[PDB]
Amino acid sequence: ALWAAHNGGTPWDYGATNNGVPVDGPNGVPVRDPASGRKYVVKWTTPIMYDGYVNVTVQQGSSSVAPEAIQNAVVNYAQGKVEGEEGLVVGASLSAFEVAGAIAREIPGIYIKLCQVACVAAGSPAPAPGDFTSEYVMSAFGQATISVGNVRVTFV
Amino acid sequence: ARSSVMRNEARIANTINPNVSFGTFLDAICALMGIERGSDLSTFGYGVQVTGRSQTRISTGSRVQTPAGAIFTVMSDVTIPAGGVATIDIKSQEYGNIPLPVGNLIIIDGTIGWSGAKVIASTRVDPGSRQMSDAELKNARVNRLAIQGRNSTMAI
Amino acid sequence: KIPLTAVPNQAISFNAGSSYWKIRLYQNMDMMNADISRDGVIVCHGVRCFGGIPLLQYSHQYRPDYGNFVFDRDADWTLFGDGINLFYLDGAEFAEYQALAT
Amino acid sequence: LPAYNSDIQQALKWLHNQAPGITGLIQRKAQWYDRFSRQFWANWERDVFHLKTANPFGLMVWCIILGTPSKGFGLYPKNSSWAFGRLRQNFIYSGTQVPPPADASPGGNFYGGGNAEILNLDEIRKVLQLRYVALISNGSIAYINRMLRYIFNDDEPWDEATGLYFYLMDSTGENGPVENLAVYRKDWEGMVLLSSSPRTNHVLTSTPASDADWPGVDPAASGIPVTVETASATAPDGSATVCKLTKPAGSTAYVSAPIDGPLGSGSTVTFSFFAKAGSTRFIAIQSAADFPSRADAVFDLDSGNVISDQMLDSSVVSARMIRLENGWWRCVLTTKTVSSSFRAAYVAPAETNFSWIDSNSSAAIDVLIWGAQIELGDTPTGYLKTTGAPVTITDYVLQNAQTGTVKFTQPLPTGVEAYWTGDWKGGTAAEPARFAVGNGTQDTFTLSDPAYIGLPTSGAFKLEYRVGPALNLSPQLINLMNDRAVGIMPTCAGCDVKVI
Repeated sequence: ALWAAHNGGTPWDYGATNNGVPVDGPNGVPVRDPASGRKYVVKWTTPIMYDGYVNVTVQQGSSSVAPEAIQNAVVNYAQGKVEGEEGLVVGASLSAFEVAGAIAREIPGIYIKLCQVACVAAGSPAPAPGDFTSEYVMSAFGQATISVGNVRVTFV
Repeated sequence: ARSSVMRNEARIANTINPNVSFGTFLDAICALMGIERGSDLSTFGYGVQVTGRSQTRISTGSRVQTPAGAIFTVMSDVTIPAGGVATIDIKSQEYGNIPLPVGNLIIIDGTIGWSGAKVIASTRVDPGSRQMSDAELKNARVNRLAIQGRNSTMAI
Repeated sequence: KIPLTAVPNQAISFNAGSSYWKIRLYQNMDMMNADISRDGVIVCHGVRCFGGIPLLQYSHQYRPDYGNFVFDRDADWTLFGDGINLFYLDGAEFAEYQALAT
Repeated sequence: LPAYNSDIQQALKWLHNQAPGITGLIQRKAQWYDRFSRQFWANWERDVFHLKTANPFGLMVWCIILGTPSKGFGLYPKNSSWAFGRLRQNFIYSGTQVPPPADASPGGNFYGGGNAEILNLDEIRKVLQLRYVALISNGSIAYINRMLRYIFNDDEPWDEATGLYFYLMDSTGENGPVENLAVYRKDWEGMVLLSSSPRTNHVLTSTPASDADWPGVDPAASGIPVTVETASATAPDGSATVCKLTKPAGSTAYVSAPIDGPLGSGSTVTFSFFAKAGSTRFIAIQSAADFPSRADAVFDLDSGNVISDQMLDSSVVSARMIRLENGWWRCVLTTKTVSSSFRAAYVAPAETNFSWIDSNSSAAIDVLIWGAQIELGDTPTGYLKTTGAPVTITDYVLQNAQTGTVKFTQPLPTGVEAYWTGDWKGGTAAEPARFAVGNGTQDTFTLSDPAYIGLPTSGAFKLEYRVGPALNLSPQLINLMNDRAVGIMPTCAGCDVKVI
């Protein structure tokens, strides 16, 4: 697909030992040519997987709902089932305000107390509660992911 | 004479527009890319026939296979006393038909000749069936003009 | 839509899209042909008829704000009134259709 | 739908039969309008038809359509040019005074002057086609190349043996290390491909010994089983170890070499069986499976065509014959079965080509057999002796890739010659290329030089074209297109263009 689009005078190699990790060093070994051609080379990278940590505090109100319902609603919002919200695509920052908005649009008539978030490198141990924040700016070459069990909820 | 010549001249008054058809448009689209004809027969080889002895199968016999496809033979041949010969087939319509690898049925019957049957050693030649009449040509031109519309990044 | 009939040579006038229209349909050789006039002044001559593509090709004709005409399938003077129709589109719908064309 | 006649002769009527005059007038009017109203349009369409446009006027019209300069094109070798006629011998060297040059274009020698002038209309047709391709292109090079193939090679596969024509490699390089090699070795037994991975051969006995060695099974019990014994005949490899078996009348028998099972788990099975000339011109084979799922085949020993082969399961892949010298051939069979219940393989002689393995016998027929093998793959490999147990050998291993060298497991014998294919040093060697000359004791060699490619072609905004000599493309155009003013090549702002 990448080899279909080319300009004729511009190389594709990229990397500064800190941006998105390339799949392979010298080349991704593209096909030579569908018809009457020889081998060509081109380079592409992939984003850096991340894990997000969010704290939510809520009051039941007058109707009781299991935490797993809210958790699943949030996580399958993160993939973007609903029109108007693309999701956590490459180079997309994450803010607790938009998470609260997704919750509200998903179910009205409920009260929200607090919502703070954090995000660190994937594979690291769970951080302390002092590592959370309202919004986490995330890099151009980064990808953020979410997990159902990763999110911890408090039904005060 | 006057009416005929005047109507004929009015027939091809405008042709450069991609609305026209019938050969002039064939050339206009081949200016970029385009195939025509594409109307062959599912010609075969290595037929299977068990019959009586020292008899001749007449040319242009009829053969039918289970979803009622009509197939004619090509060449006339004699049968050796063993009861096995190779035949050549052709289809009624100029279409890319699909043959089911099953023992066939007979429409036109010679004497003492049965078992129109497949063989997995038979050559299979898939024919075109007037694959591009008039409108898919415009669709292809539209697709290619959409392709050339994009710039470097948007195309990627 | 446009009410028609099965006759090799016909012409109808109608008032739609806040404008006066007059269309003449006649068989020529093998393909259908059309002549279109608006507000008593000629517009275009000898338009070939085809399924799905608009009747008005050149840019200055079809609309600053006016509409256009499209045939669903290839026409045949014997089939009008049964399974073959002609439809009219205003500016907005025709623009949407043109966007979908590409 | 209703028909349209549009015929002049409709005016004539049955009142007019023996009238030469009025019919003459009407008919002559008919040919007049046929000439100047219909055939004219046919010729005009055929001329504006671009793929075989012959009119220089049409070509000039096309150029005006595209706006290109046309001074660099030979307009016409036609009669209308200066100094061209039936006699045209006046005021010229007619052999009386001085011998004039003979290999030249018809007409005066002064026409088509300059090294940039082109005189064969065909490449002009190509240059306008290429110009339009340039005017429509966006910059992607793969489609430019596919255009190039269509316009020059007429959509026909190329051959790198003449270093054919392509846009270029651009700043992108072609290749570094070597990938996907192959071993093509020429010997007595023709072409054989080899595998770096070790190969299994489950045949218990390379040659039969007696009926006890390879048992025979008879369903019908209508006669004696087929006998097996070892006679002496000139084997292709250089010995006398061929085998006999004859099929007496009134027996329907087959001998099977006992092999271990199961052979594999639903993968390819490549049966092999040397083709030895016998009394009968046909040989029958069978690769049985779970009952009932047997798939079998029959080979024409004399002519070399497969005849009988069938479906009981989804088993077979293909079967093909390879010629060998002095009345021997190479037979292969391939099979992919969804199940994995391989049980046994049967081989027995047959009378006619279409005859089945289990058909009855009308007389005594004899045939020779040697050198059986079985492997799990899709391509035949070299032959190797077996006895009592499978014999697994790795013949080669790539000791250094970036060096371009290989060490073989054993020293190759004398006269063994080898080829190879793959991608290396930026080159392409799809056609096999000789690299090794085995004199008897060597096991270390180095690959030859492929057709070569200028792999890196380093430099941003750098692009040039590479041509082959086979197409006999004129150098006049090569001089022509280097200019920028005419503008007849795909380009992008910020780069430079060179024909070579």
